Amino acid sequence: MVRERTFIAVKPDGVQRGLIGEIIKRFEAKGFKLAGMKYIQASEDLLKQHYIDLADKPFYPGLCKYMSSGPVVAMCWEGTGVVKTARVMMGETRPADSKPGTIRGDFCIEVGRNIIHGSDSVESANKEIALWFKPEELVSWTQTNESWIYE
Amino acid sequence: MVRERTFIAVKPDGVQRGLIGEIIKRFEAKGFKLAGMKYIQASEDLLKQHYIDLADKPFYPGLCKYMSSGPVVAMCWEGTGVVKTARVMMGETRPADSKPGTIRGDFCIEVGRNIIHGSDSVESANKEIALWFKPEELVSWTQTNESWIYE
Amino acid sequence: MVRERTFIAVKPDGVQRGLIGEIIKRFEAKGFKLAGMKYIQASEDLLKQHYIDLADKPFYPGLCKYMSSGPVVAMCWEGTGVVKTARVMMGETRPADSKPGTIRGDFCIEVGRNIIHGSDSVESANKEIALWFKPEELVSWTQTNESWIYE
Amino acid sequence: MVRERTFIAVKPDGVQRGLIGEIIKRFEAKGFKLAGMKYIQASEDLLKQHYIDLADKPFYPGLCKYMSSGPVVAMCWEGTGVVKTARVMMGETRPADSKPGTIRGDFCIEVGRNIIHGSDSVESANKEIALWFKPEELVSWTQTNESWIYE
Amino acid sequence: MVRERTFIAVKPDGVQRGLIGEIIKRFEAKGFKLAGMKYIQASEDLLKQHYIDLADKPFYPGLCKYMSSGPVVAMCWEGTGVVKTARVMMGETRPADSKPGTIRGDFCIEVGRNIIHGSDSVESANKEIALWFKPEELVSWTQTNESWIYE
Amino acid sequence: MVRERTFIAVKPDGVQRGLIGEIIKRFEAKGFKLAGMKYIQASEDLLKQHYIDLADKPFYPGLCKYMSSGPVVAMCWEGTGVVKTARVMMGETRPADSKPGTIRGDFCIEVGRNIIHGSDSVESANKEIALWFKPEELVSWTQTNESWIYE
Ligand SMILES: Nc1ccn([C@H]2C[C@H](O)[C@@H](COP(=O)(O)OP(=O)(O)O)O2)c(=O)n1
Ligand SMILES: Nc1ccn([C@H]2C[C@H](O)[C@@H](COP(=O)(O)OP(=O)(O)O)O2)c(=O)n1
Ligand SMILES: Nc1ccn([C@H]2C[C@H](O)[C@@H](COP(=O)(O)OP(=O)(O)O)O2)c(=O)n1
Ligand SMILES: Nc1ccn([C@H]2C[C@H](O)[C@@H](COP(=O)(O)OP(=O)(O)O)O2)c(=O)n1
Ligand SMILES: Nc1ccn([C@H]2C[C@H](O)[C@@H](COP(=O)(O)OP(=O)(O)O)O2)c(=O)n1
Ligand SMILES: Nc1ccn([C@H]2C[C@H](O)[C@@H](COP(=O)(O)OP(=O)(O)O)O2)c(=O)n1
Ligand SMILES: [Mg+2]
Ligand SMILES: [Mg+2]
Ligand SMILES: [Mg+2]
Ligand SMILES: [Mg+2]
Ligand SMILES: [Mg+2]
Ligand SMILES: [Mg+2]
Repeated sequence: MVRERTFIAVKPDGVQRGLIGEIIKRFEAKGFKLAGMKYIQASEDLLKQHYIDLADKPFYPGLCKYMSSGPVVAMCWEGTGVVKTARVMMGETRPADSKPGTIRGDFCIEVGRNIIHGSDSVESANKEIALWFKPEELVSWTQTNESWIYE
Repeated sequence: MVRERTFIAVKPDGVQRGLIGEIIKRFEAKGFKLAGMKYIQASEDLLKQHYIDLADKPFYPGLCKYMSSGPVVAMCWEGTGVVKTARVMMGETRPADSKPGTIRGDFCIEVGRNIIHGSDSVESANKEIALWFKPEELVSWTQTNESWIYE
Repeated sequence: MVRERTFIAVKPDGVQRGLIGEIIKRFEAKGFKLAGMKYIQASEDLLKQHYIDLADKPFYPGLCKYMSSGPVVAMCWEGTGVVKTARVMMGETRPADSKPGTIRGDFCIEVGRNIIHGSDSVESANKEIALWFKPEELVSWTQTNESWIYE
Repeated sequence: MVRERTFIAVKPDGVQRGLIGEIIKRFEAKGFKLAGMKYIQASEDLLKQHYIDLADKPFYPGLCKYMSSGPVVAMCWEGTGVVKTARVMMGETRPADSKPGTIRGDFCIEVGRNIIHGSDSVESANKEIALWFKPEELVSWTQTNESWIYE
Repeated sequence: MVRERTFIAVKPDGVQRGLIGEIIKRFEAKGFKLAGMKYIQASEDLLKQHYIDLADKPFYPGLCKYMSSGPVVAMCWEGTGVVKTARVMMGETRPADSKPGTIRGDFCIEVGRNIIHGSDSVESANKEIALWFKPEELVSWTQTNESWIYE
Repeated sequence: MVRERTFIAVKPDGVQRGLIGEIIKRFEAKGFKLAGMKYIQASEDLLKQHYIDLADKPFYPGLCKYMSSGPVVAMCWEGTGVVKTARVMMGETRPADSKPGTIRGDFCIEVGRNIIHGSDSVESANKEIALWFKPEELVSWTQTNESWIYE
């Protein structure tokens, strides 16, 4: 009944370049179930927490201001192996390492403008989802076509 | 810098059939700016207020229950003439009267399953937005290609 | 529950120009149910029966030999009012009079090369369906998302 | 000139999820020639022959009843090396191991719901083509753009 | 053999918004034959001539500077009724009067940013094509699929 | 403001099969900037120079005749790492080795009919561009969304 969930974000360059629908469409088409979504400009402090494990890296300060400089689409998607499979659908961290067919492969060039975020582990997803959504903002429901996706 | 706003919601049949990205895509491709978005299963009572001008019609009670029976994507879109243009993009109330190229025209058959809602006038839009969004949930921002959409 | 049915054929120019998938895609997206499909080079005699009401016309003989000069995709699609709605989805008899968004409007130019056929009435459909399919070749099944297409 | 042929089936979850057009679209775009197609709910016995080499496996019985529980699109596609290339276009047996850009990679999640079938060898194809189609149901024709696909 | 031709331009907002391929794709898909194409930033003087019949209108001076302020895709397309049919595919002069499914209907809001140009008559097309292409820059050739488009 | 350039040409089979918009679309969606474009049927001798490093190989004479036998779209695309990334987007020299998601992977079958050309290195690109474009035919301009592609 209840399956694995991950945190997915359309970054500000994704919003600005008009790729929200294209990204959602790819996840709907794959078979994953939307559990949460909101549209916000988050605080620099929230992003500092979101990327807390990278607080060490040189790019960290600039990253968090950039990721809070504009609206992002915050999402929670549900389905078997969704944390890892979402990463595959995105490509690699660097669009230059990303295959055609992937989101970053089809749409971006630079690492600092790679339009999308996804949790790198189940445990990360739990933190990120909790950081971005209140429990009551998460919708539990049953997709009608579930039995043609999961046996 | 602030333009006309309208309320667009993807209905529970739209969500169920994996048409969220597809609908958002069409509004992005048209040139409109996403101003608000959230994902909820709303109360039957919320839907009663949304459709208050229809409380007399026979189909009303069922409509409000169906429109609250599963999650919906609630959106606010912004741009010159967006209220009327969104209606044009949806088609008619009856999918049977909707032309190919329109959202209802391309994707559905029955009036009771017409996948999308849109405000029918500026005054309706203001009411509907205030009902589904909190003021702080409407995002103020500048799209970079705006000068290629508006002269 | 068996609903209205109509006969749709991908014409030889449709097959030759690689539009079979695109055409089927449009009917699936619309919500209609594929009830029958086969792939044949039909006899000149079958086509002469199929186009019997136009046997008077000067274009008739060339028409009947052309529609039997190559493989066609024979289909039966099912859904409420599928007969009339399919016509709307196709456009007009002449591509020149078909709107963008419709199949003939989007994909072709001449009346003699208008890639698709559809029944013009419930009774034309019954006769044509009967002409191209044996009863057992019409498949009875339930699409799972039916309750999100029909109320 | 008749070239290599392979057997492709849209599985019941493919039919149910509205992916028939999308799948055919991919093979037409690739350059392959549709040589055969029919739409059936095949017998459990036919499927037991079709999956004969896996009759040992624990998943086999459920597999054979599931693949005969609903309509499938049976196809024969023709083109050089069509057998192996179709497999590449499908992805791997498990959707989880299939890359984005492939059919199972783009559209599904579980191995038991992997929407499409294709022959794994020239000889598997000959046997399967023979199993699902009567000889006369395989159509001989020349696609006009052949000289732009094959040198 | 030789069919009607018209002048089509992707305006600077079309180039800037990444819609070149989308527009060409629509004309290739319709069946028209590409006879000429070049990518240039034209002089204000050339545009003054291009729009010479509107030299009277208040918007004329600004129009010609805007249409020469950046690269445009200049094209010549060939096919029956292509002058008039190209106009239909574009929509109306005002995107607000344009239907969904049309280029302007799907993609624009304002009259001053309506991304595409097309000749309004056969006689205009002759002038515009001649203005934008040297005779040797026009390619006469035969599309292989012509006999499936024109009988 | 001036980035790496590469030469991309849509081959005569690409033109013939209506893949021009489709290819241009993929380069626009990726983030690259169109720097040059023209549409020609080039001389056999021009193609001999284009492929000069291959004059020894057996397939060379036929290749140069085929590559000059119909019109081609000649293009110059600009962006960080565009030379290598364009190759990635095309796939391998043999479509048989090209993955789904790539241009050759999605659209063709044989090595002699592989619809697109791309420079294999910066030095090859410089030579090829100088051969197919005059200096003044390369357009200098600023894309508005560049700051969403490059940080
Ligand atoms: N040199 C770098 C590396 C990463 N970034 C950005 C872009 C990355 O998506 C975020 C987070 O990097 P991370 O190591 O977590 O990689 P993923 O996004 O999870 O694939 O930081 C950057 O701006 N410059
Ligand atoms: N005969 C009818 C008419 C409307 N409905 C439903 C479906 C409609 O989309 C909603 C809203 O009715 P309304 O008149 O506001 O029409 P729109 O949705 O704005 O196009 O009511 C119905 O179920 N049966
Ligand atoms: N003047 C004409 C009229 C019809 N045809 C062809 C093209 C049409 O699709 C078929 C059938 O004509 P019909 O009147 O039944 O029109 P529909 O196909 O139902 O749209 O014949 C023609 O070639 N020339
Ligand atoms: N462990 C497994 C292996 C296969 N199946 C299903 C799914 C597969 O598509 C069919 C056939 O398996 P097969 O080994 O022939 O793999 P392919 O379909 O040819 O990719 O059986 C399963 O449900 N569980
Ligand atoms: N009020 C207006 C009217 C037209 N324009 C622009 C936009 C139009 O495409 C061009 C030419 O107008 P025209 O009357 O020839 O109409 P078409 O483009 O041929 O449909 O001028 C404008 O910028 N402001
Ligand atoms: N065995 C071969 C190898 C190459 N060709 C053709 C087709 C190739 O695209 C061109 C160019 O050869 P090249 O080694 O430069 O390969 P690329 O096109 O850059 O991928 O030659 C051929 O016809 N037969
Ligand atoms: Mg991370
Ligand atoms: Mg109303
Ligand atoms: Mg008729
Ligand atoms: Mg096998
Ligand atoms: Mg004009
Ligand atoms: Mg080379």
